[PDB]
Amino acid sequence: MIYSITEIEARYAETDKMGVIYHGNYATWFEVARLDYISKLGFSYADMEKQGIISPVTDLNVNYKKSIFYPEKVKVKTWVEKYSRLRSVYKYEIFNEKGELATTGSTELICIKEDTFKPIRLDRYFPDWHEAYSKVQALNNEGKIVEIM
Amino acid sequence: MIYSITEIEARYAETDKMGVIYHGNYATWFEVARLDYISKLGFSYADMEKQGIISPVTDLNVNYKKSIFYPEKVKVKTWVEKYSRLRSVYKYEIFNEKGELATTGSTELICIKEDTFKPIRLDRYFPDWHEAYSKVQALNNEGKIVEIM
Amino acid sequence: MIYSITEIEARYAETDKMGVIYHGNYATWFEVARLDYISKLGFSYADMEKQGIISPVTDLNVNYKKSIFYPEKVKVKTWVEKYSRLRSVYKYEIFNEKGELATTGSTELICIKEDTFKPIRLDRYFPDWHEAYSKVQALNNEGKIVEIMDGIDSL
Amino acid sequence: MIYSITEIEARYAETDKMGVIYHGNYATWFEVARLDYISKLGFSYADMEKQGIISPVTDLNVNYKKSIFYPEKVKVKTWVEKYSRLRSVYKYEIFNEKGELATTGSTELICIKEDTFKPIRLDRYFPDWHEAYSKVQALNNEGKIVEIMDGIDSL
Repeated sequence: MIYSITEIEARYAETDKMGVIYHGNYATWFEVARLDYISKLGFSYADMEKQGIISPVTDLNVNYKKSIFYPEKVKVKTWVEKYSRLRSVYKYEIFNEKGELATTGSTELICIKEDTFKPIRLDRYFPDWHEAYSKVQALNNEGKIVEIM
Repeated sequence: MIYSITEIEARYAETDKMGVIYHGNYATWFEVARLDYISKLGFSYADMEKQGIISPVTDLNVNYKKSIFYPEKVKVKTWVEKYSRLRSVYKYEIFNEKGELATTGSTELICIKEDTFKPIRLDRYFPDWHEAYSKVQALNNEGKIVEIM
Repeated sequence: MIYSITEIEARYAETDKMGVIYHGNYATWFEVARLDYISKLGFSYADMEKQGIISPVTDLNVNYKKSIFYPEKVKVKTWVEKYSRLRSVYKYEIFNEKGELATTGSTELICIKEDTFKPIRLDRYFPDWHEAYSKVQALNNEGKIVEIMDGIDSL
Repeated sequence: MIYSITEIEARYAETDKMGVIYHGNYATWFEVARLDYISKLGFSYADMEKQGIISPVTDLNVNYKKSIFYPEKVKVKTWVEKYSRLRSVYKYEIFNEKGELATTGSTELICIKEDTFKPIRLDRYFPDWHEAYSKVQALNNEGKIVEIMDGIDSL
């Protein structure tokens, strides 16, 4: 797949009494990595929001293989496992500061009008985004491995 | 003073690695208590937002006398130390599950227009809120001590 | 199934700039619900931690059917879908103030030693929790439907 | 004074319903910036915790001069306004992407034993930290203006 790599430094505030990063904070890290993937493809989510279209998460999955600690510097690998004009599924891997796989997960996102909350086809409102995502989907299907920067 | 009392149950998620409630979370508890005070005076902040006026915090102060632990049930005492048509200063005391004073603090709030962020006089926009806050201020100045409910 | 209902009132701090409850905050609400389930069944997670045992989440799933717009009072339905002495899977449903199904999800939990993070068996460290979970599991397999709550010995 | 500059990029998760950074999240930004100051001075707070000493906040002030609308890259300026072997007071300034002063604030910290939460004197446990903070206090009193950073022995 076409993937991005995002570096995140764990915060003390993100710890819990167990002494590890609280499991509920991982969605925030996925969101930082997903917005970094979007940036690196050449797009701005902040831009899309400026146009009255929002992109909610419809499904979150996190699988915690190893705990993460403060003050680890981690890397998040992000890619789009499935793209269609109605929904996208992002997948993630988090590597700990020793380079080991600590976490896997996924998020499904759709796009909806902000007034209505009604879903929308991305090719009708953002054909530039659609073209890029469709291109990437075809590269992923062919087995291309590339880091976008 | 005229005061409210708000019960809050500490969450596991609100802990940090030290094994106490993280200091940054206290603003959230002051907000819960302040919105409870407003509700018990007979108003709804959500109502105010529906009219296009929002009320940002301009100053936060927290003095931590004792740590608080999961799963303590605490009580927050809230009052308006100072009311004017341009700002309000709320004060707080947090009592831990043994009834000891754990925390004091304060928040200053103003009211601004949502679209421009420009400050407003409460009396011009919400005369009924103004009348209530004014009436409380005068009871406070007389040294009246009562729990609102 | 044997289930609990927990009421949660959304907080302003839990909103994002869409005016909805931020999707990352739902894990906290599942925690509140799950700890309420355990209490209603007769047990205290803080008492487990006093013995030097912690119970972390090892898998999280949340499926968002409807946005939750603040303000809102919600009800969280919790039950144990699968119990074994090494891991439990809790499932959840969140209803909004109108009674509509807003969210579903699940959490897998293990128990470990606080010091080494080594996994332990619930029956060896907490035989009373094991007996209760094992009884629930059998009732759930028989299709019993019961709301547990304080003050009623409903099992 | 002797100060650090920490860059923070705001997260969508940090926003509330007004579309601004929620006022309760600023403490976490002061934490990031304080830990950056500590690291740039040559120390690791993780290492302090390995030795069984923790350093909690005992007083928090935040004065919000301008809202911080998401997205934003901000710069946090941190310094130690007062050091003694029993407590430290850090001060902060946050500048927005336009260079404007958005926020000021302070945090008072002590050091305590992790097991008993009893307070300690920094000089009895960490003579290196005490010597560095005492030097910096002297330089701050004389009016020196220096940005500390990695790779430059600015003191």
